[PDB]
Amino acid sequence: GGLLWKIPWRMSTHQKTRQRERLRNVDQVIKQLTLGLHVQRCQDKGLTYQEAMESKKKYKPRSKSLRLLNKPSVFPKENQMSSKDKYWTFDKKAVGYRKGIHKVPKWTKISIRKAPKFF
Amino acid sequence: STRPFLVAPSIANSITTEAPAINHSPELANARKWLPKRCGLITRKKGMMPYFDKSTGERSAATILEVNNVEVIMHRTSEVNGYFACQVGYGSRHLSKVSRQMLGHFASKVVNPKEHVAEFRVKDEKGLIPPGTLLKPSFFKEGQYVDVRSVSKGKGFTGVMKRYGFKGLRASHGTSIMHRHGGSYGQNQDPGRVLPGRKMPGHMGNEHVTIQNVKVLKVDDENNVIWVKGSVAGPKNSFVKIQDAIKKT
Amino acid sequence: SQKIGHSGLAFARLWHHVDVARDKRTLGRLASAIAITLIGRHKPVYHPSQDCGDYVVVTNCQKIRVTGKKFEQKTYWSHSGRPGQLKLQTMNKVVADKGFGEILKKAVSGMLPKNKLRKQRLDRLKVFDGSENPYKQNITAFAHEQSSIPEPLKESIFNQLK
Amino acid sequence: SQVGSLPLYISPEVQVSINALSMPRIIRKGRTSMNISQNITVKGPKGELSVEVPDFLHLDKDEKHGKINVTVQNSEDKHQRSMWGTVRSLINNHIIGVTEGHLAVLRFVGTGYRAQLENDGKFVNVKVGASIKQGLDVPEGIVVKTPAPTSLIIEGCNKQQVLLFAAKLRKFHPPEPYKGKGIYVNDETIKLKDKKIK
Amino acid sequence: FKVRTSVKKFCSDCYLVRRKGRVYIYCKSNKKHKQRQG
RNA sequence: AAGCUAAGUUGAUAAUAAAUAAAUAUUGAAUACAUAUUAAAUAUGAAGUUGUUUUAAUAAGAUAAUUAAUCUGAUAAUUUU
RNA sequence: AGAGUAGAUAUUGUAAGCUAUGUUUGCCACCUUCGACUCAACAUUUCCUCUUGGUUGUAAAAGCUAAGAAGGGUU
RNA sequence: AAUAUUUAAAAUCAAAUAUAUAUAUAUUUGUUAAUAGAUAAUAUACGGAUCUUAAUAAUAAGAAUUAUUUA
RNA sequence: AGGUAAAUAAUCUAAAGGGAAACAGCCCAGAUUAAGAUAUAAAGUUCCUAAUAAAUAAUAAGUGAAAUAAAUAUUAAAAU
Ligand SMILES: [Mg+2]
Ligand SMILES: [Mg+2]
Ligand SMILES: [Mg+2]
Ligand SMILES: [Mg+2]
Ligand SMILES: [Mg+2]
Ligand SMILES: [Mg+2]
Ligand SMILES: [Mg+2]
Ligand SMILES: [Mg+2]
Ligand SMILES: [Mg+2]
Ligand SMILES: [Mg+2]
Ligand SMILES: [Mg+2]
Ligand SMILES: [Mg+2]
Ligand SMILES: [Mg+2]
Ligand SMILES: [Mg+2]
Ligand SMILES: [Mg+2]
Ligand SMILES: [Mg+2]
Ligand SMILES: [Mg+2]
Ligand SMILES: [Mg+2]
Ligand SMILES: [Mg+2]
Ligand SMILES: [Mg+2]
Ligand SMILES: [Mg+2]
Repeated sequence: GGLLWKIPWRMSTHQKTRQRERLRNVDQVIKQLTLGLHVQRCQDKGLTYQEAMESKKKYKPRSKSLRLLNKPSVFPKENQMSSKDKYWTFDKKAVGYRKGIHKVPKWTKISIRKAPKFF
Repeated sequence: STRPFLVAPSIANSITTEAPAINHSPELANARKWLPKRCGLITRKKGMMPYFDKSTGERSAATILEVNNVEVIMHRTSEVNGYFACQVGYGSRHLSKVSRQMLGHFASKVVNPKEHVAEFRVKDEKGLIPPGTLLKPSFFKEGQYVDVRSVSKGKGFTGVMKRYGFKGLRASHGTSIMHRHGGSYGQNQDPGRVLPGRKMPGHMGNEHVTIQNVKVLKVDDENNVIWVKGSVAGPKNSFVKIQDAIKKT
Repeated sequence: SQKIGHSGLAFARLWHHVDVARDKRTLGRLASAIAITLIGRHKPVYHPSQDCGDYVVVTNCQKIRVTGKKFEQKTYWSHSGRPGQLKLQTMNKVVADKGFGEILKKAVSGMLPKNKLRKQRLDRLKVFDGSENPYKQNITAFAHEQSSIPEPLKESIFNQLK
Repeated sequence: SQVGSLPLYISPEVQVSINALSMPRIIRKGRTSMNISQNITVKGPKGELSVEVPDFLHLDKDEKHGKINVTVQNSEDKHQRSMWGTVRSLINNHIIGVTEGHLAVLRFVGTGYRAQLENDGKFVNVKVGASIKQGLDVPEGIVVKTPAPTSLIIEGCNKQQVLLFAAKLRKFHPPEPYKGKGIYVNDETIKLKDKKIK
Repeated sequence: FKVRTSVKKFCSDCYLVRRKGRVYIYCKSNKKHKQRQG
């Protein structure tokens, strides 16, 4: 390993802030996707946009992907994840069975929220 | 009659403190030095003669150093110079050779124009001899040790053999033209350069030497000579500074 | 339009004074502040192609503040060039040999940009261990701040020198 | 802590007082800092001694019963309590020194081993075996007399000084494990090894 | 004297010691128990 | 013969002093005891360190003269120190 | 574990474990001269010289083991 | 206080959220630090300077390290 | 093993620019030509160097501060 890839094993405080922001943005995209479906269904029933937003009942999504993406167990929200899962991923060939999240290729884009329960 | 002037409080209200002493200072350096307690003499080496001891018959080489008009010119003190020394002049010289500026300097100190001038550092004021007092061979005592200081003989461009005692290369057994060379001069490409201080051909001589613990074996003023056992660096008619040995007594 | 005018006063090498007895910053943080005023960033008329620095006078350096154990652990290096002649002097040795001003001067020298103006900017920094300096009158003084200074003290500082 | 809590019985002939320093030294450390701005001047018939106690230490006084209590503002801090015990111990030692006087007994066991006082008692010459004159000068505040060449008695108002001087003398020839030979600071003993001479 | 990374107490008379940024052991009963954390 | 040389002659191994590494100690609490302190105070300790001695380099500073018919240098001539 | 008259840790330390160096024999192919003479410079994992700890196995002297130490020397 | 274990949010406890909604169910999150061990050859090598705070006292400094966060 | 052989994805090959001191292959981000007002990505804000103020705990080792070195020993802290 002569070639030097000086990638540190820990993140700076600023990388952590950006990571938390990126997770929140993804959650907000999911939150907005459901909102549109609820509003569109309500308009189909006859309601208007305003009352749809103020409706007490919120129509939950029926698609498999959106239904699971709204489950905290499957896709936890940033305020729900643990600090370890925010910044550390699971690698089975590393001491501690964990490695820095920034070492995952395209970590900024890819989403890894869930780790095995005991790892 | 008060001129305008303004003062900033940043220094008007500042507390007063004395800076601590630092080693990089003439005061501390002077206290650390190893200096003798007596002034010295300027001598001209005239040659060398055998000294036959009349009690045991031992024959020891002795070099004759003459003293001629050795007079103290002026002093140097800690308060104005930072070190304690006695400037000493030797000999006499025609006014046509001495610079006009130097002729005035000698006159100010009421001394003759001098062949040579040198300083002999001392430990403290107690070793300062009054200016204008002539110095004689009797200033040194029989059987005491002194340190001599003179410029060595010139030798010109001298090779590695004569300069550092290199043993050169084999004189036979196939050796090529290079016999009187030092051989290697470095390592292969790791330093990529000849390290500083590498022993190398050059010029030796015309260099200051300090032979220490030279014994005085005859002091006489009727001939104006000083006898010191051994060799004194320099050629015929070379100025030599004699002073009390610091190491031995 | 803003540049037109008398620019002489702007490019004036004022003299600033920092008293380490009163200043509470550490060595490194103080050095950073001194570097900025020597570079000239504090001046709105500053350009990187010009040396707008201002002289800085530091007194009572002996009361410098060094945290941790650096005073006896920090090592200063100086290599002549020949192999095997590396010299490593602790901060304690350096101050005992040269003074506390050299610690500040060394710290500031690193902060200064590695340009041809580094040496000129460093000599503008005058560091004295004690309160006795020849630049007492070379400071920015104002008429409206002489009330606090008593007259007997004022006269001593001005006329009585050396 | 517990040692610092012990009451200190002061006799009428020995007076103990606390004062303040004109030049308070401030020795720096790590996360904790220390300030010394008080002095304790213990005086008694057998001379007087002084101690520079820290600023955070104050002495309670009670004329009745000759009892004085040493207290600290905050006993939770480890540094304060540690200093509290040490100050208690030393002032007690100073008091005991100025009222009775500390004593040290040096004993030489080897053959031809002895101590002789020179320079009118200012110098102690030791003879534990060597070809060079050996000994150290007595310091100020320590009085040394020799009842016999084999033995030696050392006293002074300071317990730390008397024992340090006694220990310094001991370094010339500490006891030998095989045959008891050397200087004994006190009744301390050294276990002798078996005489398995080869 | 024992220079080991593992310093232990054998004699009931050994006492741990903290000096010069190192851990020491001394036993008055027997001198073979002396060790340094090195 | 002079000169150059060592196979020859002379001398030097640079003290005193300061802080120290391993190690040996006093008082002493935190922690009733013990603890040389990775607490406050007090001492020892190496051919090592700082120094010292010696050579080379710059010249802070000092003495003196400052329009010259014997002020300061250089070119030029006879040379070896 | 076991020797060490006794006792694993004065000295010695099976086989297995965790490491450090890149001074030997290897492996990959990114990259196509051993010895002698002369002069050596640097490191310390210290052979001698200096200080020190342990050594029922330090009585003395010689020794064994270990710590600080690269100033000088090492046919 | 002494002694012997582990350093754990699995179980338990606390808190938050989604449903039936004063409660219950379900989901999510929360369980030690320093030192020694520590290692070679041109030159100290976090990129360098340098970074740990202090009342009397400044218009004013007090991590520029580690962990979780805010604007 | 900067080794060898294949499988999936990206980049270099054929890719300017920002960041990782320097860097073909890593994080961003793809150069029509201008300008330079505004958002910005990765990454940063004591000075060199464009940009900062805070909250709660731990560290006293300069550990660490952009390439984490292990078994073990010591000290101390929580829970049973
Ligand atoms: Mg030959
Ligand atoms: Mg030939
Ligand atoms: Mg070649
Ligand atoms: Mg000889
Ligand atoms: Mg006690
Ligand atoms: Mg003891
Ligand atoms: Mg010595
Ligand atoms: Mg057995
Ligand atoms: Mg084995
Ligand atoms: Mg070593
Ligand atoms: Mg012996
Ligand atoms: Mg030396
Ligand atoms: Mg749970
Ligand atoms: Mg290095
Ligand atoms: Mg390959
Ligand atoms: Mg091609
Ligand atoms: Mg590119
Ligand atoms: Mg492409
Ligand atoms: Mg394009
Ligand atoms: Mg570091
Ligand atoms: Mg950087």
